[PDB]
Amino acid sequence: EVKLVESGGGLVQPGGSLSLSCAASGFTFSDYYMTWVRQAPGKAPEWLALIRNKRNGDTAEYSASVKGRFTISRDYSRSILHLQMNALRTEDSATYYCVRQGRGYTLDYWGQGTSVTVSSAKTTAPSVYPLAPVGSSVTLGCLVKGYFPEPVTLTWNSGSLSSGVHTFPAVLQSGLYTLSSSVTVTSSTWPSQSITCNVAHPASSTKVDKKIEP
Amino acid sequence: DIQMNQSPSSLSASLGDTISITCRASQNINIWLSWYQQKPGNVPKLLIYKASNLHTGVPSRFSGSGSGTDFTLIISSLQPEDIATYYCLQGQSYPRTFGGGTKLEIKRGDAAPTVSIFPPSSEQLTSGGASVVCFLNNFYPKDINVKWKIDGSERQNGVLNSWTDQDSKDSTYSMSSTLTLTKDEYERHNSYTCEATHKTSTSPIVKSFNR
Ligand SMILES: N[C@H]1[C@@H](O[C@H]2[C@@H](O[C@H]3[C@@H](O[C@@H]4[C@@H](O)[C@@H](O[C@@H]5[C@H](O)[C@@H](O[C@@H]6[C@H](O)[C@@H](O[C@H]7[C@@H]([C@H](O)CO)O[C@@](O)(C(=O)O)C[C@H]7O[C@]7(C(=O)O)C[C@@H](O)[C@@H](O)[C@@H]([C@H](O)CO)O7)O[C@H]([C@@H](O)CO)[C@H]6OP(=O)(O)O)O[C@H]([C@@H](O)CO[C@H]6O[C@H]([C@@H](O)CO)[C@@H](O)[C@H](O)[C@@H]6O)[C@H]5OP(=O)(O)O)O[C@H](CO[C@H]5O[C@H](CO)[C@H](O)[C@H](O)[C@H]5O)[C@H]4O)O[C@H](CO)[C@@H](O)[C@@H]3O)O[C@H](CO)[C@@H](O)[C@@H]2O)O[C@H](CO)[C@@H](O)[C@@H]1O
Repeated sequence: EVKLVESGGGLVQPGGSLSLSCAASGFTFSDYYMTWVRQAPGKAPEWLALIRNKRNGDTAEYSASVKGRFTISRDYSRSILHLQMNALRTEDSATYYCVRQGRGYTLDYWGQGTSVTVSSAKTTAPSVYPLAPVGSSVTLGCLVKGYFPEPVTLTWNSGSLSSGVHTFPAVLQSGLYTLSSSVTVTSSTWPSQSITCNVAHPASSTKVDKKIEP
Repeated sequence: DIQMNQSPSSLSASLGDTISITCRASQNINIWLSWYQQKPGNVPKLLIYKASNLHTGVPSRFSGSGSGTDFTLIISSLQPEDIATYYCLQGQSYPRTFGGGTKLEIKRGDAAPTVSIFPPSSEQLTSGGASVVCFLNNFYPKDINVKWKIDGSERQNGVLNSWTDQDSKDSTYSMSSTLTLTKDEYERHNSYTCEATHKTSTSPIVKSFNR
């Protein structure tokens, strides 16, 4: 299976720089032109750069929005695609994707993406608050406040509890995000069995577990 | 630069319906036109390349047609999993350009929200804040409003709302509403209530607790 794994994203101040990397596997890397495409939330994807392969000199093309500020490159020794980003602005915040061009000028396989936030707001770890109820089924929750930047990853029982969950998009207020999640189970499931909110925040290298108690 | 214009920008259709989405290029692009589906929270995935060719693994319910400037994606027999934004992409010229997308929403019967209210956690109060949370879950249509009241009075400031995208299994929507106060402001009042206005009731559904 074709796989593209981006890394290097994170929070950077306006005016700063970042270097993204993309590890390719599952195809002959040298046979494909490669690209970077980004997507801001609720906007269409925006293509940023393409690099050809050795026959064409590893030559490249850029969108006007990044030409002169971003540089695409590729390392055949490790099958890694890179994007160096300079002079970043708040409008440069998005999920960045490593994307292969296949035959016929199609962008055929996209990575998972790496999140980039350009902001002068500082990294802060989240507070995680358990939300226990005040017949039949019961809804419990987890409130995550006080953090920056996105993303957090929220699971229930370390990912073992995935049904009945609603994890709400994070909302920004005054430089701090709030996120929440509800989980609905049978009243015979809880409190007799343990239900715990886990919140990972890579930007602060924090993983918080909060058991919901009566 | 080649502008890709997609139509309609949003569509609501019934399960089992045939739908038809359009992409028009501002210049000839021959057959270099691909279509993508992006399910909520997911990355874009290729459906059709070279205008009309089905990508490996993409249900035969999807098909594409067109050449030159005007292209169409058909989805036969709409399934709940098809909730997504669809985008086209031209690969004729640089810069590579995408259409602005068509957001697909699935029609379904009305469903009232299941509403749950949560007083501040003792951890939060220890640290000095007091958030009260209401979840309004699994409802349809998407249109909803929430009103907070403290001892019977409308509170507006301090409220943070978030909504999920459409659920790909039951085609419902959910919302969370968090009212944040100081611990001291919270302790000056007793009654906390959230009220949801929705199609499914002529009067607000309310949930309440008394500190
Ligand atoms: N060019 C173009 C354009 O023009 C424009 C521009 O100009 C600019 C620029 O230039 C340039 C660029 O563009 C680029 O180009 C490239 C070329 O053209 C080509 O190439 C190719 C490749 O390399 C290969 O291919 C082949 C194969 C392989 O081999 C296999 O492995 O593959 C295939 O098959 C596939 O895959 O498909 C293809 C093939 O090819 C062919 C054949 O058949 O062969 C040919 C071609 O042409 C075509 O036709 C194709 C189709 O599509 C089909 O038909 O085919 O190889 C080849 C050979 O060699 C081999 O024998 C070559 O050729 P040539 O002729 O050149 O030799 O082509 C490319 C692309 O298009 C392709 O695509 C395809 O493929 C891909 C891959 O796979 C490849 O590998 C994929 O990805 C896709 O999807 C598809 O499929 C082009 O690119 P683009 O980007 O454009 O697109 O580059 C160049 C460089 O390179 C060159 O040179 C070098 C040195 O330097 C060396 O010599 C080399 O060899 C060569 O090639 C460049 O030059 O840029 C420059 C710089 O900067 C400048 O100066 C110029 O000016 O632009 C302008 C402004 O805007 C304008 O004016 C112009 O016009 O376009 C046009 C119109 O459209 C046209 O006509 C032209 O051609």
